[PDB]
Amino acid sequence: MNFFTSPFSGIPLDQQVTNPNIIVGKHSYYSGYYHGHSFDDCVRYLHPERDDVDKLVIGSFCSIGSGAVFMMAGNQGHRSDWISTFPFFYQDNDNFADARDGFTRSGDTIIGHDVWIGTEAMIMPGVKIGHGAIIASRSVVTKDVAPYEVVGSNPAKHIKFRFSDVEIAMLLEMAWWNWPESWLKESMQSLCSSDIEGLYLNWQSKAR
Amino acid sequence: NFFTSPFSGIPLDQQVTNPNIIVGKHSYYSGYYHGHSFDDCVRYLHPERDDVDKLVIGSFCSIGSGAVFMMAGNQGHRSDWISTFPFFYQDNDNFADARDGFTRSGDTIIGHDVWIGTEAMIMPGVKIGHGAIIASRSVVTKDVAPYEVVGSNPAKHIKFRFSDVEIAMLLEMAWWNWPESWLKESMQSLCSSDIEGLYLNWQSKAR
Amino acid sequence: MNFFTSPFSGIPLDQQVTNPNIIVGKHSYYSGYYHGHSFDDCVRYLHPERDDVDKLVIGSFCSIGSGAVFMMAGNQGHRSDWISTFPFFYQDNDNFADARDGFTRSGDTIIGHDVWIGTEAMIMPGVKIGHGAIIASRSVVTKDVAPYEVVGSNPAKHIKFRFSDVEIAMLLEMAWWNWPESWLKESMQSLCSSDIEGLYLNWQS
Repeated sequence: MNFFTSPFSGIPLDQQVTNPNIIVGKHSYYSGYYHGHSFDDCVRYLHPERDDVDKLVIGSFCSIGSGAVFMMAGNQGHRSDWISTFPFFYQDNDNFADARDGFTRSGDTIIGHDVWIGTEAMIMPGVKIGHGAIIASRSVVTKDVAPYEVVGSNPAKHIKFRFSDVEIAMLLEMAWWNWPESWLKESMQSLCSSDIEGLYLNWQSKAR
Repeated sequence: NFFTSPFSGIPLDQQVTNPNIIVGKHSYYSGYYHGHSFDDCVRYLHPERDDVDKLVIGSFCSIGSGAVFMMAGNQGHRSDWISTFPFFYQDNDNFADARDGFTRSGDTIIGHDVWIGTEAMIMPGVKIGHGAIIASRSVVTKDVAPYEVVGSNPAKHIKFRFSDVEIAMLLEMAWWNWPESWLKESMQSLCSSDIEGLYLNWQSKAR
Repeated sequence: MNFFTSPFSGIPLDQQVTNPNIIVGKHSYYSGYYHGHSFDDCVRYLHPERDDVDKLVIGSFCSIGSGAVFMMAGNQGHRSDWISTFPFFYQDNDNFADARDGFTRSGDTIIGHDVWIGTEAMIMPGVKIGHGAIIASRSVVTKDVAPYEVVGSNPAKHIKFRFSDVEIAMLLEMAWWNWPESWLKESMQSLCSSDIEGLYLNWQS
């Protein structure tokens, strides 16, 4: 059947994540009706018992679309630089006895705060995505994405920045995702507008 | 699974249930490899609301397995707002003053005799002209002209199916709208490359 | 329910293929947990009962990622060069009675030995993939692929070769996938190395 009761249903990640190697912030939600499973099965090949593997970290206030894929397990035992990509070490067969372990880690996959990931996007092992970034639907993200950068395609590539450099710097500095709730609640209208600078000047006089 | 076999292609009008999905006759979906009927091809389309973007598909379309039609516009996310988090749609009292981020994209309109390859994705608001071909796994972000072939992600121009004049002749004769009797009689001609023939034959019958 | 018991489960192809028109070499495996189904449903539209359709041939020691797609049945009855792409012939309506059969074969799909196919890659009908090739995840493979070539993207495009032209000459020549299993057992450390030249010299003498 289905983890989700409605197409329009978006459940917070911190109510469906079971894998100790997945670390999630508040409010970030996964919208998964079209692919059936909860968030855990978005995160592929991530051993939940091992402390020595690439981990997945997701900030707060993320929007994650249906069927998005986060690839873990690094090269999954396959070494293209070796004579064979075939994972002899992992096929239990008396003849593959002296095989070396091909498994190479790629680094953690870190998703910043306020990231919107489109439906069926695929994030490759070890990539870092900056706060406020947008990943177009069906993207295959193979390298790091800068804060507030919009990328898309396969492999994914620069489309544009959401805002000026000044505004990006103002956002990274004010880190509204970390405000007291009180402040957050007060600022809902500004957050639903394009007035980065007015929000910034305001925060400045309250906070500095 | 909703399809009895891999080769099983059921007409859209035998399976659509969403009032906001409008479909021609003959158009079929072969969705065996993705289990669900065609309704679930059409993502985020409210069936009750008369004020949201619609999906309109014409006659004689061939829609491949797990093709996707994205509705609901930006789905409440505003890239030009400070945050794309859809506060207005989240169940939280701290989000009471949020404004509504939803923006419609316009309707998605697929014309007649359009073939859409398996697992291709159609973005909100795109118009795809008559006789167009959308390659498998295409991500269709902009309108497709009549008899155009496009592919890739984002989908880009590959080819036209025919010359400008042939396209014109086909757009004028509009076989998909002929009386049923003419259609049955045109069967061998339609399974042919002979635009000019059929066109001249049509002219003497219809003008 | 799911064919595979764990995400880390990889079942050999030869233990899960029931379709006579799929020919699979030894040790090749499909790691299919995330798409639930056995390999048979990776292979799309291959009529099991007939001998006049395109077939799938896969070499030994291949590694196939979850949800890889092998498109069979050529043009599926749709003729872009014809007036309509609508498959009249294949639909039941008395009005389509005199339709011509639009089906056309594409040739076999042939994956060589030692091929790694990334998750959710799509191999188009009739393509040939050379030994030791790597197909990136989400590739849409519309053209043939050279031995030891790495491709990715949609449509797939040349990224690079894994080895020099000489080293590729040597591997094609020594074809270690055909060695008796006894030899392989002695060669494991060499196969988990970048030493093509070393093993080559070891093979001839």
